[PDB]
Parts: sequence; structure tokens; C-alpha cells
Amino acid sequence: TLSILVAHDLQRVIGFENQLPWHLPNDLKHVKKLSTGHTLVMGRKTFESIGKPLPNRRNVVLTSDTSFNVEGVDVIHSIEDIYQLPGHVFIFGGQTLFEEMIDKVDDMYITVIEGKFRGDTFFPPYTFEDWEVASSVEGKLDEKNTIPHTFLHLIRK
Ligand SMILES: NC(=O)c1ccc[n+]([C@@H]2O[C@H](COP(=O)([O-])OP(=O)(O)OC[C@H]3O[C@@H](n4cnc5c(N)ncnc54)[C@H](OP(=O)(O)O)[C@@H]3O)[C@@H](O)[C@H]2O)c1
Ligand SMILES: Cc1cc2nc(-c3nccs3)n(-c3ccc4c(N)nc(N)nc4c3)c2cc1C
Repeated sequence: TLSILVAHDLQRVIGFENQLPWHLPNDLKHVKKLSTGHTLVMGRKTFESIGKPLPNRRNVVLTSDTSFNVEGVDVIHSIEDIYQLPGHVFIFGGQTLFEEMIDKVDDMYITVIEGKFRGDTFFPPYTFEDWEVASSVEGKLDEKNTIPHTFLHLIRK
């Protein structure tokens, strides 16, 4: 299975200045739970943003940099390489990867951040005419998680 994982706001903002625009611990927990024991494919900028591979999953970084060789990280240099990765593969970001992969993935696990943030990077437009809502679950709010959010699982029709 090839899936997208993304958090985007009401206007599809995903990032600002190479970081998340929001602080939402529950989204990180969501991502950790979904991808544990599986594979994440991410662009170079997303990797550098996180700073280190995420433990207990295969971390794959897509880059043109032939000098890229980081401990605990597997490198690929082509989109085509993604299709040779075994198991459940999650497209992890960022904008460039999402733009390249949205027409190719089987499904998407989206956290809709129900606010309007300043962004410099976006998830591409998509329509529910193409995507069946497998599930929609409202995120629970508390003092650590104060922005309304909804977890969608969308499957390509
Ligand atoms: N909200 C979310 O769900 C989420 C998740 C992840 C990231 N983000 C955000 O997304 C933003 C980053 O997105 P971005 O588009 O600027 O960067 P990105 O997608 O993370 O990385 C782009 C880089 O990936 C490499 N790349 C992409 N396609 C390639 C290809 N076909 N062949 C070879 N290399 C390829 C290139 O690296 P080289 O230049 O080294 O060749 C390119 O510069 C940040 O703000 C981050 O916080 C948000
Ligand atoms: C510990 C931890 C740190 C993280 N930092 C990020 C960043 N995303 C963008 C810049 S840094 N993220 C990410 C990365 C990619 C993500 C993605 N593709 N979808 C969703 N919904 N959340 C993400 C969150 C982290 C996730 C975890 C579990």
C-alpha cells in the first residue's frame, strides 16, 4: 500500500519556514501510531526539519544530493525508487513530495487542522468526488491540544 500522511489547515497550508505552523501533540501521536513499523518517504527539506530519522520505522529520504548518506536513513534519488520499497509506504512530505505523489497513492490519512494559519507551503487541491471518506474522527481537545482537528481517511474512488 502507498498512502499519503498529511496535516493541512482549512486553506491547505502545511508548513511555514520549514516547520509546522501549529503546535498539536495529538497529530504527532497520530502519525507515530499509523507509521510504526512501516516506511516513511520524505523530501530532503522535511528530513532536515525533523533533524533525525524517526525511530521504529524505515526512514527514506528523496534527494538529488549524491553526497547524502545519513546513519539510520535510506536515500533514494528518483520518484520511481518509491515503488520498489516493500510493505506499507507512507508519503511523509513535504509540498514537493505531495504534489508528485497525490495522483499515485491508494489513500490518504489527513489531519484537517480546523484553523487558518500563515503558510508558505501547501497540500495540492483535491476533491471528494475522487475520494471516499473511509472514516472521519473529530480530535479531542485539551490544554495541550487546543486547535480543533479532524482525522480523515480517504480512499481513491
Ligand atoms: N503539515 C504536514 O503534514 C507536513 C509534513 C511534512 C512537511 N511539511 C512542511 O513542508 C514544507 C517542506 O516542503 P518542500 O516542498 O519545501 O520540501 P520537501 O518536499 O520536504 O523537500 C524538497 C526536496 O526533496 C527533494 N526531491 C523532491 N522530489 C525529488 C525528485 N523527484 N528527485 C530528487 N529529489 C527530489 C529535493 O531535494 P534536493 O534539493 O536535496 O535535491 C527537494 O528540494 C515544510 O514547511 C515542512 O514543515 C508539512
Ligand atoms: C516526533 C515527530 C516530530 C515531527 N516533526 C514533524 C515536522 N513536520 C514538518 C516539519 S517538522 N513531523 C511531522 C512530519 C510529517 C507529517 C505528515 N506527513 N503528516 C502529519 N499529519 N503530521 C506530520 C508530522 C513530526 C512527527 C513526529 C511524530
